[PDB]
Amino acid sequence: RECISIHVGQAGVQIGNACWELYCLEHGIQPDGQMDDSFNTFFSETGAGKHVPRAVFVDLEPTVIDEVRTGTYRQLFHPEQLITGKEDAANNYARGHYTIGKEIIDLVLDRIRKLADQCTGLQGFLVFHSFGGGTGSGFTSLLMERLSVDYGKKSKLEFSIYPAPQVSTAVVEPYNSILTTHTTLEHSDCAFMVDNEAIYDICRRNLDIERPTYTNLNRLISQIVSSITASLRFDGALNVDLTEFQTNLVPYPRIHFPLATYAPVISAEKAYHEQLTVAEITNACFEPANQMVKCDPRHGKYMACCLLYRGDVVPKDVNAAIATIKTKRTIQFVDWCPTGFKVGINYQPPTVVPGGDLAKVQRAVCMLSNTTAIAEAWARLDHKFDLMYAKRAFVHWYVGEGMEEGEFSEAREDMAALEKDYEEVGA
Amino acid sequence: MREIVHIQAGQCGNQIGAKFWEVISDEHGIDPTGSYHGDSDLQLERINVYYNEAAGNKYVPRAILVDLEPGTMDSVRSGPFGQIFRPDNFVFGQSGAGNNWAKGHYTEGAELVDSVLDVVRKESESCDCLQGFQLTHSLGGGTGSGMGTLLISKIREEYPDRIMNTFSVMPSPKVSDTVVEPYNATLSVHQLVENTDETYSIDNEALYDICFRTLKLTTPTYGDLNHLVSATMSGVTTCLRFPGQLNADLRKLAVNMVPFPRLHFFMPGFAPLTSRGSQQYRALTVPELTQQMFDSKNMMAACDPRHGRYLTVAAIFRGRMSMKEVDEQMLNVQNKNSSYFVEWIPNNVKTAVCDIPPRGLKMSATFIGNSTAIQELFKRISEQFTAMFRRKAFLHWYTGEGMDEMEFTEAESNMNDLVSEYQQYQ
Amino acid sequence: AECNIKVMCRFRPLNESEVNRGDKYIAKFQGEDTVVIASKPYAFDRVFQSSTSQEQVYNDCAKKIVKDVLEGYNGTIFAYGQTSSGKTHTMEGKLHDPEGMGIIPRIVQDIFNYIYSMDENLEFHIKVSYFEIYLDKIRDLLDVSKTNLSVHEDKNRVPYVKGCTERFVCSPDEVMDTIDEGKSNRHVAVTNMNEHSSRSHSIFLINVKQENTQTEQKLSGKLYLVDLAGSAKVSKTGAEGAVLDEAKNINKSLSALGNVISALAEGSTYVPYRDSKMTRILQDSLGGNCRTTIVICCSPSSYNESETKSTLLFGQRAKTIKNTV
Ligand SMILES: Nc1nc2c(ncn2[C@@H]2O[C@H](COP(=O)(O)CP(=O)(O)OP(=O)(O)O)[C@@H](O)[C@H]2O)c(=O)[nH]1
Ligand SMILES: Nc1nc2c(ncn2[C@@H]2O[C@H](COP(=O)(O)OP(=O)(O)OP(=O)(O)O)[C@@H](O)[C@H]2O)c(=O)[nH]1
Ligand SMILES: Nc1ncnc2c1ncn2[C@@H]1O[C@H](COP(=O)(O)OP(=O)(O)OP(=O)(O)O)[C@@H](O)[C@H]1O
Repeated sequence: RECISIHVGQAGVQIGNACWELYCLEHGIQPDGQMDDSFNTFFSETGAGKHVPRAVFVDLEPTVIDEVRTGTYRQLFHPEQLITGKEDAANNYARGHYTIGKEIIDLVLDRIRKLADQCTGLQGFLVFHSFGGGTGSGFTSLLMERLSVDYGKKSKLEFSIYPAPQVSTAVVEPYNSILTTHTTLEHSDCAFMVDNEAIYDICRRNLDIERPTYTNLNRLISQIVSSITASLRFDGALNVDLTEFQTNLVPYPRIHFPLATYAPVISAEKAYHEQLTVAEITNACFEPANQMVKCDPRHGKYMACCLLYRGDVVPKDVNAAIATIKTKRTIQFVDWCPTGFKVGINYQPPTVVPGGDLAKVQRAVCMLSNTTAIAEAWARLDHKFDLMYAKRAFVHWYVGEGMEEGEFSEAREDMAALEKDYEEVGA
Repeated sequence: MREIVHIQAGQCGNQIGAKFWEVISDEHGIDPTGSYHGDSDLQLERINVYYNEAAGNKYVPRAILVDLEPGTMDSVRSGPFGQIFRPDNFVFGQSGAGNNWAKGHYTEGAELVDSVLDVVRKESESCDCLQGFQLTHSLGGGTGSGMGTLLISKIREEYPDRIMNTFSVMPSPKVSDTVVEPYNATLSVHQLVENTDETYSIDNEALYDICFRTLKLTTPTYGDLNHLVSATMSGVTTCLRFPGQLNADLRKLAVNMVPFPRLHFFMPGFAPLTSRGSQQYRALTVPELTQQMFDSKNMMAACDPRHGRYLTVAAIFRGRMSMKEVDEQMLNVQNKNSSYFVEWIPNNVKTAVCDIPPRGLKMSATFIGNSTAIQELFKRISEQFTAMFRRKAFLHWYTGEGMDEMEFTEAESNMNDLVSEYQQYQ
Repeated sequence: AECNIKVMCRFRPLNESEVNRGDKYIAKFQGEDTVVIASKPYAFDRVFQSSTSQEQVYNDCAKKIVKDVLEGYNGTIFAYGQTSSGKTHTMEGKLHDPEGMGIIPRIVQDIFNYIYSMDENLEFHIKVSYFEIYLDKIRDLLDVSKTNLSVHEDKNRVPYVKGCTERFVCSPDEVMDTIDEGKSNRHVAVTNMNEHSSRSHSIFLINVKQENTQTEQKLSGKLYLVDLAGSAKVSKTGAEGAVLDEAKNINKSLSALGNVISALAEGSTYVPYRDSKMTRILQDSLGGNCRTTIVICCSPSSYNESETKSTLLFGQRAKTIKNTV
């Protein structure tokens, strides 16, 4: 029972650097590389008294790889695993997918293949990236296409960062997203999306961080992606493996776009004053402003929901919690799945980083929910894409790489088909 | 790893380039001789991007200086950081251009281009992977406007895939220190618009207005203006020079800033800029920095941005700061001034950040803007060129080097096409 | 004073690479004016089927264009479409075969026949040039020494090329020999989608000057025959290496042409011909005193249906444009 966690782009490598410290603190692994089965999923055992993680950080520019090498987690990671390119993607899907990718995918595929051959209990892969930029779109699509053609049946967990409605970091983000999603629709088994302004607001209103940073944003994301696999890592009363996220949450082979959220989020002084029980966290996770994506769930319906709890929590109280949540009529479930709840529990409680913003909580829950609220976000993305497409804005960079307007039109009509499928299944 | 080739042409070009080398050497902690005495390992981590390693722990810059008189070379060699430059790179002729584009592009340019081409080829071969060619020149005068344009054309022919970046100073009607300056500008813009990928348009009167308004200096010389432009020249190149939470190289900012190949004439800016006596009475927080970035008077161009509309802008910050504050500041900036941003783009703003600010400042930023307001500065130079050209004034010197009036007519048509292109998207 | 730019559409037979894969012939013809693809009508001036011969296509396309360009106006004939659409087979064809020869030798033969039929008093002077685009540089195919050419504005600010070997011709045999030499000097590459893939836009210009000794009347005409490359899909082609660098220039040129066409269709103020030199050369063609003709080639296979639709709607945008003739 293992799974390999690969990272692409500045967002991916920063999330990896922010999360592997949490993993090593959870498993008791010091940064030097030394202190039975709990760490076997993400860390190997190299000879005697030494570990190495099952991960690769790949990026075209070297500005992230050299600082990762010269940081503080130097002796923990393999020196050769940190793959570095030679040229900048420059927020260009075509440049990240075609010119610069082709000279390093030959090494990357061989490296993942040889490090997977020694493994035997690999359940799947999880890829960290961001379609809002160039590297995390182009190189991710390039690798996932030739990984799906080779393995195919093995599971792939996509973790992407998407732009806010009113805020955007780049200017070619809708072009990058609409281009890469045309390939992500068929090869990605399931893809969790995160919005920047939602995760800025979640630490503003609750955690009381007036001036947060990307490290503070990535800490709770690392907590989420560690809590989903905490069931595999540690024993539980009702364990859920990685195949549950494929089987239960993907009712159709192309409708595989769930939203994500977490609870409780609380500062140190507020933790001692607020009580921790299942009821308030269950009410807060379904709260619309508490989600990690700026979408209104009230406008749509929940197609499916998997609750994963951590800490000393009995089954009875969570059963009562989901019962009263079902009787609550503020939310609305679709008629095609009345039994739309999948509850699971792990005994190992959440951990806290020394000096981190998060506080010690006796119990926690992560809520990945499949719903139709993302249809509005996709329609918004297509609407803002069409305004620039009509004027042919930022098209000369793409066509000067090797592409044309044909695959732009195919991306547009594929997004239209996605909207058609979502409005059809939401009826 | 992503090395940069530096080339300097003309009097003002080599002056601002020397100041750029001085300030970045001070930031990296490089002695005037060439030895390293820095405190942070990050300075040495990316010293190879500009400086070549030499014996005795010495570092020599990858700089090319080319001038059509020995006086500029003597001055920059006698400057504070003149000895650090390579003696081999001091290529120069004997006779000056005399403020003639034709002499710089045909007669002496042809004689010196073969001398500089192998030198830039050797410097390109020395590094592992050239990223782009950064150049500094002046549309005014003959030397820069001819020789830098010819050098750009030959390097574009030799490397049609690499980035071509230029920090070009251009004239103004209120301050014009040359009689042949509209002619030189009209001839040089025809070559700049077709060959160069990126272009930062700088105006002297804009820097003078800056030094009057916010610096409040009593005796502003060219040294202050060199330090002013060197700040933005370092701000654009900080992303590849140091790590950052959201890095944006030259190609990364170019892809966001260049929506079409011709509309690549930017409007650089930098802040904070304040007097030494008024530093205590200012809060350096990011909202008061961001308002100064988008202030109309703070830009380094004489054009009024409120009279036009921004095609796209980019803000590269330096120093530890909150990404939420940067995001919400850019949000309210693009929202409250929606009339001054084009509606046919959802987000006209790019953001980047570096984690190591300049010495002596805790936070800083640079603004790079492409807007329709540059059409004013283009059309005033265009009509100034036309008024002199319509009676064939100041052309008997140009005809001596085999230059024809059809070339001037083609340049005028190119200027008309460029200003109409900028007027189309307004 | 005002004349619509004439648009023609052609569908070709299915190729060996398409029939063996099992591509369906989705092209459906409803008369000559309109063509239907998946219940989507598209109206043009004349639609040609797979069975239409080279002579039939030439007589329908460029028969009266010879009269128009000889009268005093300008003529520009050029092709558009995707890869493996048949642009080379339409325009170049088989030079040795009288039946399989394309449009360009037939045009020269018609010009010479008209000159022979016309009386001897009207003196003619024909001069040809042949060049192409590679690495964003204009290569003159008639001389190997030159690697880049410049485009300069004439007296009335019409752009045209300079420095090319303007070969003054008198008989058709030397014209055909020069065309064969240019074709031999043309660079071609082998790909999965096409063997003799034309990886560059080839321009063939014929300046015909004429003067009447009796009336002392002079007339000049620039005849452009431009065979453009097809928009190559990277997934379908499997392009890697120098073919990618060729595709960069090809896609830049066709994207600039499409931007010009969209600007002219929507009625933009500036009409950016300056996006590329390939767009600058056709300034007089698209917005001058020229009676332009454009042919779009479409593959009837279901595999290339998306780019077929893109070419059809591109022709629809191009049809509404009017020139200032
Ligand atoms: N901001 C600065 N501007 C300068 C400086 N020196 C000159 N200039 C301005 O640039 C204008 C023309 O630039 P140059 O001095 O380089 C004339 P150039 O050397 O290219 O030709 P020749 O000297 O005739 O060989 C000039 O009229 C000034 O307005 C300077 O040191 N700093
Ligand atoms: N939430 C979050 N998003 C991030 C973080 N870092 C980067 N991003 C997002 O990533 C997007 C761009 O991704 P990339 O393509 O990898 O950008 P890059 O690494 O600089 O690549 P180049 O500019 O081409 O060199 C930006 O728009 C950001 O919104 C982060 O730390 N947290
Ligand atoms: N209309 C047609 N009728 C018969 N055969 C054709 C036709 N079009 C193409 N072919 C066949 O296809 C072969 C190659 O096609 P061709 O070179 O014309 O393609 P193309 O689409 O013009 O190419 P490119 O995109 O490289 O310019 C020709 O030799 C001929 O065998």
